[PDB]
Amino acid sequence: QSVQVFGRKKTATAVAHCKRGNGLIKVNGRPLEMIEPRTLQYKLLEPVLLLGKERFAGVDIRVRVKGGGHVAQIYAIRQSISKALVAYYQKYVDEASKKEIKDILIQYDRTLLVADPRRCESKKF
Amino acid sequence: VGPRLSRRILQQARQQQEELEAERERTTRLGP
Amino acid sequence: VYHGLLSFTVHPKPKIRKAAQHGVCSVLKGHPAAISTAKFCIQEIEKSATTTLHMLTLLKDLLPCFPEGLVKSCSETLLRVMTLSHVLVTACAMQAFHSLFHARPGLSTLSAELNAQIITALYDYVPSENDLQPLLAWLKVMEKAHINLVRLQWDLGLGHLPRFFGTAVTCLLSPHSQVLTAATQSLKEILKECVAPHMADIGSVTSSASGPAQSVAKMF
RNA sequence: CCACCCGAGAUUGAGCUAACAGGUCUGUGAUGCCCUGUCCGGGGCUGCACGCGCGCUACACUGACUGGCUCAGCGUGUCCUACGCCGGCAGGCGCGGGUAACCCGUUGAACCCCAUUCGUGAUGGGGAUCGGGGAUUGCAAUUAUUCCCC
Repeated sequence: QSVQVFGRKKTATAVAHCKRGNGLIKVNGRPLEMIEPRTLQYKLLEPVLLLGKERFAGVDIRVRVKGGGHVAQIYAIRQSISKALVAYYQKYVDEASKKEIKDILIQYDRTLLVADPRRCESKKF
Repeated sequence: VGPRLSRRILQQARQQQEELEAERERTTRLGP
Repeated sequence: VYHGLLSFTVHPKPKIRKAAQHGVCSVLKGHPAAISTAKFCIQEIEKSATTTLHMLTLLKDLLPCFPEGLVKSCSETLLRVMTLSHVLVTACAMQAFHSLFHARPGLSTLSAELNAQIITALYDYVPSENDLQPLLAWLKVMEKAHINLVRLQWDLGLGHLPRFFGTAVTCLLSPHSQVLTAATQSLKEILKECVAPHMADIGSVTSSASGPAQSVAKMF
């Protein structure tokens, strides 16, 4: 059993696949804890810290990320992992955990589940 | 989403599906 | 005398070459001399690069009037030059396959087992996904080969159809509109001419079919 | 569109070619008016005391240098270019793809991020202006076309 969700930012897109596993997190085939900017490392790590590593202990995810810049890619990744876990605990796990987890994410940060629809404006002749 | 970003997302998800499904010379003679 | 007429095809002047080619085609189509000219074409290909297209034009114009073993050897040599990545030889020899399967040859020229083998061998190229010059010819010759296989032996043709239908459905994801229309037209032609009239013979298909009904269920 | 039933009528009578502010074309007025250059060579096209304005680069430590790491989009292309070889660099040679969501191109961009040197110094900030040499586009680079090294 597996799900596939996406998150976005200005142009950065992240596609996350969520399968039964043991708690290893892959983004572009690379581990979560080695993505280049360390100054935003906790911004990458907020869903795990808010939910605990025990909720991730029976699942694995792989995220392919394309577009954007460094920061936009990080935000798309965190939206992708949050939406992937919400979709998985909605589809194959009971709904009460999905609702309480969704409440935790949305009280901490709306952009963990709702896309920011801001993009560059066009210039007209 | 809109055309361009959704197109990129769709092709990206398709490539992820194929790389999940992923994990000799041409038939030079007709009869064995 | 036939050898003397045949030897001037590879002559570099177009007026000499075209006249020799048309004369050989008129002699064969107007046969005990087919084996000799087929062996001459095979040896001329194996010797050689621009003359390759010339006796490939000979092969395109002369494949139906050949014996079965010489057809098999010619197709083996043709797939040998398919091992090269040159584009013009690929397009011309796909045109040769089109002329071979379009004429609907008899059992003496082409057998059903040979058709099944050449169908299974042609699956290895499928140029990439979106080339649209050789993919059109590849779909067209595979369509004609499947039509000829169904015409020879219908149950084997329907058995081999689901793989081609799956590849056509996959090829419908190409961004080109022309290849999509061509795949739709090819599958429609196979459904109308090769699938429809045999359904009284096949009968009703359920989820536990065995014979050609299971193949129909698979391509559905 | 055709034919037909019903229906009085499923079409019977009146009025309306025209138009050229787009024009064109060798004609008509003893038509009104005002008068009686080309090719060629060379140079200059801001040459600079100054006044008034757009801009680019900086006056550094929230920075410069060296190395490492890792992410775009709108477009364009028979001049865009992959790749191989030579040179330290500009560049040179050969061999392929692309009239294109097919090839450049999974456009391996820069800021940014991570380590090194620097230490308040008109200084490793800043690059103007010059001296020497090489290369490239052109018929032709002098009054520096453009690029590279010191």
